[PDB]
Amino acid sequence: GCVEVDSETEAVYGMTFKILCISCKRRSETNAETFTEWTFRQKGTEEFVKILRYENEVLQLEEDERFEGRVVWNGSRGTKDLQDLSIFITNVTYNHSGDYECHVYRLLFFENYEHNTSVVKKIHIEVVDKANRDMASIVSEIMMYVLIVVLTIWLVAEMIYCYKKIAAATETA
Amino acid sequence: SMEVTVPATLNVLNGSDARLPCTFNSCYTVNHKQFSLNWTYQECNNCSEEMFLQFRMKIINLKLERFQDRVEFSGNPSKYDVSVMLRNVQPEDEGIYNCYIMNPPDRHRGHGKIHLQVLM
Amino acid sequence: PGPQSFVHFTKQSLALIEQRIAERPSSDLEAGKQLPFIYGDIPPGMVSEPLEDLDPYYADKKTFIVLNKGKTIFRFNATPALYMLSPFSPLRRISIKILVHSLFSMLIMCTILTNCIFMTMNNPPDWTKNVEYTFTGIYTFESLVKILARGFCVGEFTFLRDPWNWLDFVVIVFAYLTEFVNLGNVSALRTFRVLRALKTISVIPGLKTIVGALIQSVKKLSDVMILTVFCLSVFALIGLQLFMGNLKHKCFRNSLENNETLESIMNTLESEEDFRKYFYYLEGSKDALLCGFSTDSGQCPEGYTCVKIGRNPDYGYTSFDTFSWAFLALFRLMTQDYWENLYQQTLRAAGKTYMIFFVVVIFLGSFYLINLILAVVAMAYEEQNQANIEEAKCSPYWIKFKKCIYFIVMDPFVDLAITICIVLNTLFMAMEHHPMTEEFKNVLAIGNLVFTGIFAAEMVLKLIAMDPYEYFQVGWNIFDSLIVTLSLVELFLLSVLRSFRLLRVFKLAKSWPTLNMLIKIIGNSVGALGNLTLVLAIIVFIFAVVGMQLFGKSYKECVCKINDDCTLPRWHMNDFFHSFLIVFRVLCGEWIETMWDCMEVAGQAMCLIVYMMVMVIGNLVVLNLFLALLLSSFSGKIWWNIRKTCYKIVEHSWFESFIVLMILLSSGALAFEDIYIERKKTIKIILEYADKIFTYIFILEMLLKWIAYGYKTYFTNAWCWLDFLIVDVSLVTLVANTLGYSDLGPIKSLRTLRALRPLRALSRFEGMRVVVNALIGAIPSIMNVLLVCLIFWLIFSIMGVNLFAGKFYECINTTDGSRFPASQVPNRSECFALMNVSQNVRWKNLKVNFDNVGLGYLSLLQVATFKGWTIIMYAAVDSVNVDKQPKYEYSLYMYIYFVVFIIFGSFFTLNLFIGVIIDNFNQQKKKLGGQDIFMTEEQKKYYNAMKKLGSKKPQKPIPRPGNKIQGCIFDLVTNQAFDISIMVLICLNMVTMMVEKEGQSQHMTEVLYWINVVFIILFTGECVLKLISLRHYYFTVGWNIFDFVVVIISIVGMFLADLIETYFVSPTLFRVIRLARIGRILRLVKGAKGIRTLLFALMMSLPALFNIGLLLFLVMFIYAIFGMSNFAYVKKEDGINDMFNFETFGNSMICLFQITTSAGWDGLLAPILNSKPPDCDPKKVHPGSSVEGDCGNPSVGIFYFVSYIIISFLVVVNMYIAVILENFSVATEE
Ligand SMILES: CCCCCCCC/C=C/CCCCCCCC(=O)O[C@H](COC(=O)CCCCCCCCCCCCCCC)COP(=O)(O)OCCN
Ligand SMILES: *[C@@H]1O[C@H](CO)[C@@H](O[C@@H]2O[C@H](CO)[C@@H](O)[C@H](O)[C@H]2NC(C)=O)[C@H](O)[C@H]1NC(C)=O
Ligand SMILES: *[C@@H]1O[C@H](CO)[C@@H](O[C@@H]2O[C@H](CO)[C@@H](O)[C@H](O)[C@H]2NC(C)=O)[C@H](O)[C@H]1NC(C)=O
Ligand SMILES: CCCCCN1C(=O)[C@]2(COc3cc4c(cc32)OCO4)c2ccccc21
Ligand SMILES: *[C@@H]1O[C@H](CO)[C@@H](O)[C@H](O)[C@H]1NC(C)=O
Ligand SMILES: *[C@@H]1O[C@H](CO)[C@@H](O)[C@H](O)[C@H]1NC(C)=O
Ligand SMILES: *[C@@H]1O[C@H](CO)[C@@H](O)[C@H](O)[C@H]1NC(C)=O
Ligand SMILES: *[C@@H]1O[C@H](CO)[C@@H](O)[C@H](O)[C@H]1NC(C)=O
Ligand SMILES: *[C@@H]1O[C@H](CO)[C@@H](O)[C@H](O)[C@H]1NC(C)=O
Repeated sequence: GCVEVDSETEAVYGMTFKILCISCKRRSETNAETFTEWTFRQKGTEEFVKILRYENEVLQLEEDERFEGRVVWNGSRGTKDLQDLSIFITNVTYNHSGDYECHVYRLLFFENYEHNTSVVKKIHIEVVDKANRDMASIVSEIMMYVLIVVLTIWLVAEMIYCYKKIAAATETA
Repeated sequence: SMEVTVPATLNVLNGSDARLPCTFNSCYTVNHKQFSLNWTYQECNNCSEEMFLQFRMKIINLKLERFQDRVEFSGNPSKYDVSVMLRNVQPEDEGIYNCYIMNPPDRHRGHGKIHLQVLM
Repeated sequence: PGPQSFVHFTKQSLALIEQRIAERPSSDLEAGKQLPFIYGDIPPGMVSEPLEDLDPYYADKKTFIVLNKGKTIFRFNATPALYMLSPFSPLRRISIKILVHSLFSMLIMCTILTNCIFMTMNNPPDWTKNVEYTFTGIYTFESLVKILARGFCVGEFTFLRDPWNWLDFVVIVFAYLTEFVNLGNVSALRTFRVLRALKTISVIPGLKTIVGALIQSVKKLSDVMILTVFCLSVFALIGLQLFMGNLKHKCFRNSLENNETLESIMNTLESEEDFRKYFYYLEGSKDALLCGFSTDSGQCPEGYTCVKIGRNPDYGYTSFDTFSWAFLALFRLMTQDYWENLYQQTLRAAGKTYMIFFVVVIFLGSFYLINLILAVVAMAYEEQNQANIEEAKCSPYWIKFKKCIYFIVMDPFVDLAITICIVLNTLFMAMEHHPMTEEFKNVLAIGNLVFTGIFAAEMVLKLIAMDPYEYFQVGWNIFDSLIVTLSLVELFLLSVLRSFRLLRVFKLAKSWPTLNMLIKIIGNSVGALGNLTLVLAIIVFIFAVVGMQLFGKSYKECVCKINDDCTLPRWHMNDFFHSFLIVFRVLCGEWIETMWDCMEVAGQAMCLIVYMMVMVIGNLVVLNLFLALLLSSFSGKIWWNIRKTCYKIVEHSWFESFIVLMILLSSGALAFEDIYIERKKTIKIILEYADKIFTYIFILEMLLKWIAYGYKTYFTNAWCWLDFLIVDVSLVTLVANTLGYSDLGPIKSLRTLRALRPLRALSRFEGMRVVVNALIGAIPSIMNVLLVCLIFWLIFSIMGVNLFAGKFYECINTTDGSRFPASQVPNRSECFALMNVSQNVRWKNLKVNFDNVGLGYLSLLQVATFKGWTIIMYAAVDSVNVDKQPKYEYSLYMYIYFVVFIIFGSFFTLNLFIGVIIDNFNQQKKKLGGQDIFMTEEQKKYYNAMKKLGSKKPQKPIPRPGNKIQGCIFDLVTNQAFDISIMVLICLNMVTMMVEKEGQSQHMTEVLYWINVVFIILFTGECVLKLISLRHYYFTVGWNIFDFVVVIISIVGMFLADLIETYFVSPTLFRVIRLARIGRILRLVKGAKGIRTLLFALMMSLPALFNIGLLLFLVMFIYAIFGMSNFAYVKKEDGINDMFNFETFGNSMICLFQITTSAGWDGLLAPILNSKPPDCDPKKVHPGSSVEGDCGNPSVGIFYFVSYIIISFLVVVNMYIAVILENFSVATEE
């Protein structure tokens, strides 16, 4: 089923970037009618500006110059029960760096009931020039190499020790 | 026939209170919209029936002139009870009292008949 | 002993008899037994006459005996019949002469058989009054003649001294009460007329001994029933304290208008629609969705809060609210009937953490107690059978043609030719499916014709060679003639008849020894145990007609409580057929689903009485029959230095333990690879690199093992071969990953073989090595019996395909999923028009049916494991034709096909299974020096030192202290009256814990609190009293140590309740602490020796069960990883809900423990089978993942679930049973 996976927090200059905002229902069987809005502030600036509003089927974006001609939808297609509100930036600039907020306006449908939920997903991304490898990846790689080398040295140490012992046992025979 | 328990003959002293006790029993659980109870009086065996109390979503007391305001409901129908009370019974109250109970979903209609006799 | 020796009953002889009484048993001559051959034949002038008593032990008393033509003995008293008629009187003479007669016996038998035929009418016509009058008259007449022959209450051998006449008396008394002035309960009085069907138990020969043997077996089952009640009660108190009111959770609304409150609603709403308008009610269920406060149990949809309010699920009968309902739910878990629904409901209500409670309850209560009942019934029957056995012991042209026919009948080759023809005809009839082109149909038809012609020619040749007389003298030949007649009748002149040639395959029995064993079982069912199967049939009939008479009035009257269309449900008791089907379904373990409906319509008291009588009685007899059948069946050279060093390294215990730890780590690193692995990317990375570390370590271990053992010693070892295979697969995967250009097809499909990495633990853990050795030793008989079962179910599945091939299609309406009324849209042609007109209709199959023989095998697996059979039985009995809309119970008698299948396939073949498997385990136990085959060596040492505890030796009681008041205390403590007083106090604490319930008064809770306080006070007082008595030697008894422990735990439970009340707030942990007081109850097994023996048997079987549980846990782990790999992302259709799916390791191991008892495996498999839309979606999005499609592989799903069923059968139903049986024998013998 759905997985609420956090978005990547490191966009690279001049290339593409998909900002994940995944807000799936607490019960998958219910049928809702979801639309979303995205707000954004550049780094070093203190307000929030709506950039695009996705609706029943079409994506309407505000007339800010920062995101004109370089934003396309990436969430669920043709569902009308969106359950995944993921914006895709093409040709990221140095202005797509700051705090994004993914407002999810879900309207569930029940027997005699129409609930109006609103989960706010906040994504902070920073644009850079070169893809920086994760500290987790680099430290786990060097740790794997260290463990492999330590196991090799332990094995050869025990090997040469038992070899000297076997040679000493054979010398007496 | 529906299981309705009433005394076939009920003998009451003039001036006392007469509880007309009837037991209706059917499967299922009673429904307020669903459960309907009707009580009628007759002065004699062949005499026209006069409805004097009904249950239709609640008790309706028809306040027949012949009873003044002496009729009261005296039963909790959810208990299969639909008894009525006739306060301060008078000689003219002698006659036949009929309880009719129709209970959805039960198709069958219960009927209890009491012959009330007034002593002296 | 001489023919002249016996003398007719004369007054002169009786005059001597009375004198011997005035002066003051031979089993061979017992009444009813056959007269021994020693006395020879009876002269015709003395038969059916009173004779002098031949037994001198009885000859003193006033008795006499009358002989039947068949040499049976009948004993009567010589007194006048009710002080009226002496034996010399003429009336009593003719009365006895007609009493002792096979004509009269068979008259009564046929009369009560016709009465049993008439009892099943369920709405008899007007004229049955004179039939019942005739039956009552015949009964009164036979009772009258036996009264005239014996005497009512006067005498030693009077009519009443034997109990089987009490029933004949009661039945006529009740019949005449009914005819005369009768009470108001006409139906509950007509129910009492069923004892006419018990009359045959005494009329028919032998049934009177079979029932006596059953009553003897119950006398042994007594102690296991006591322990069953005690264990169900202890686990019911635990389940009560845990889930009191948890089943009452319901996800309630949030936005209430008109100031409407929870209570203001609950007091005013009662209809299910009004309920559904406020609570969740998940789209088609009768009860609201269970909710949860705890994080794991979950989850109610946005806009709904969790609150415990309303009625419990399943009309109110599925709950742990009161102790009675907790006991009923734990009996439901102990008989494992629909226990998967209770599993899922209480887990959703409380949390997925209580899988621990359900594992304990199943793996102790259900399995251990059922295997204890089996072991005790087995021991009882075996000892009874052993005791019985020991105490018992043209014409010339015609002759030329016949010679030539015998010469060409070629015995050494024609028998084999006909066997090959039989097998070919079977494999030719098994090549039939629903969608068949006309060429295929014609091929099948001409093949059937050719085969039936071959068999007819062979039969006529054999007849003319051996002829009509000596030929038909043989059973197989008369059987083949019957079959060839049944096949030739349809040459040019029904398919149930057509499916009868398959029985010819039993001609393999003369060559196939295990098929011969199956024939022997089926024949012992109607032979040596024919009387026992007749008792079973009579009991099933009695219970069926009793259920009918008691509940068929209400069912018809009050259908709406148990159904929404106000029509009869699928399983009712309004007809004799459906009543019998319900009794059969309760013989199988499926009692509760119908007990709920029958309770709803006809009262809990009556339905509980009837269903518990059915369950207990009918299961006991069935169990006895199963046991009887099964038992009866049994009886420079630097390279060499390098090799030595690396061999020492490999054999080093440090290296062995390190490799075991790395195996455990590499196995546990698979549990993290679920759908939530896109999150926790750091753990994802450390796993992606630990994978390479582990692959390298295992490659180095393999190279060390090579250089240390040599290719010979290495590849001559199955464990090393398994390790080599797993490491080679891992190396292929690593090389592909590191080289690239490999993310396609085979590589991605062998990456999931990483689920086999746990298999490296078998070679290391001795507790799994021993179990795997035992199973691998047993596997040849498994193969033989699986082959026999395959051929038998092939017969049944060819029949099933011929009957239900392509008739399961229906016009479901996809919104609610309800068959169209078949008045409109009667066939597929109109269904397609309705599909053009509307959107939500779909001509859909069942996905598990008899469309071909493979699907037939699957449907039969479901019908024979009883988990998923109702959905097939319904559509079968509704089937009409090949392309017609099914009508509601239009066939209604393929229920007979499924009953016959269950009885033969499931019962008999599973009996063959258990028998051959326990027999193979006994052969292995013999071959291995007689020591147990499920324990390692350290476990065997532990087991011997533990069996030492079974000593009956009385130890030195105590040295009494010299101090006077201390010795007074010592005596008052050592008093047996004091001991029994403590026992009764424990029983009073037990009922104090039982009286609790959900929704009790605050005053009641306070009184129970203070009663518990006084109980703990008394217990601690007697403990410190025994201490002041025996300061030094109190702790030298394990039972006294346990008493000290449990009183400490009780006082600290009170103190912890105090400390929580002060500083903490946690209902769950508070409850689990309060669970401590079950210790104060568990002190009852101290005096109950019959319980203390079976508990010692369990303590004996604990190590072997630990090894079997280790193997089962490793198999469950491998299958859980295979699940998380394949069956994640599948559609959530049924049984694969939000909870209990295959998404993560928790959910996968939960579903797998559910399936470990075979429960609900049909529901778990159903969403996987669907593919090829519109049954699924092959390109879904799954937000948060890159995998598309939400349907699983049908083939891999069938293989997964069927292989897990078979494996967890082998391991859990045939090794748990074997361990329990051997260890219980060990316990009870010494
Ligand atoms: C928290 C625990 C979770 C459960 C995990 C599953 C583990 C399975 C546990 C099974 C418990 C089985 C222990 C039974 C031990 C009782 C044996 C016993 O008392 O025998 C006696 C041995 O003496 C002792 O060892 C005393 C030691 C105290 C034992 C405490 C007994 C507690 C009973 C627990 C009940 C078990 C479950 C019952 C239903 C929940 C002597 O035998 P005998 O009376 O002379 O009879 C010989 C006949 N020829
Ligand atoms: C299949 O069943 C659904 C309901 O179970 C039917 O839907 C109903 O249709 C009628 C008239 O078409 C409406 O008045 C109801 O309001 C509908 N109910 C619901 C719950 O939607 C549907 O019509 C059925 N299919 C066909 C072909 O009749
Ligand atoms: C399948 O069912 C349909 C509808 O009942 C049958 O339709 C026939 O043709 C028209 C269509 O309604 C009717 O006027 C005829 O009376 C129907 N024939 C009969 C015998 O009822 C159709 O015959 C059925 N069988 C098929 C299509 O093989
Ligand atoms: C082809 C052989 C298929 C195996 C059939 N199979 C069962 O029938 C049960 C399901 O129903 C049971 C009821 C019991 C029992 C075992 C089972 O032992 C105690 O009572 C089971 C549990 C685990 C693996 C297999 C099975
Ligand atoms: C992004 O746009 C710039 C021009 O503004 C262009 O030079 C560059 O090639 C583009 N990059 C991609 C990946 O489209
Ligand atoms: C990004 O911001 C800078 C200064 O803040 C501005 O000069 C530039 O025009 C912005 N980008 C676009 C596409 O307008
Ligand atoms: C997101 O949009 C891009 C087009 O800019 C497309 O190539 C990509 O497939 C989309 N992603 C998803 C998941 O649909
Ligand atoms: C409530 O729903 C309306 C549309 O029905 C929407 O415009 C509004 O934003 C929603 N508000 C919240 C808090 O969800
Ligand atoms: C519906 O009927 C039309 C003819 O009117 C036919 O062309 C079409 O194939 C049909 N489709 C279905 C789905 O029945």
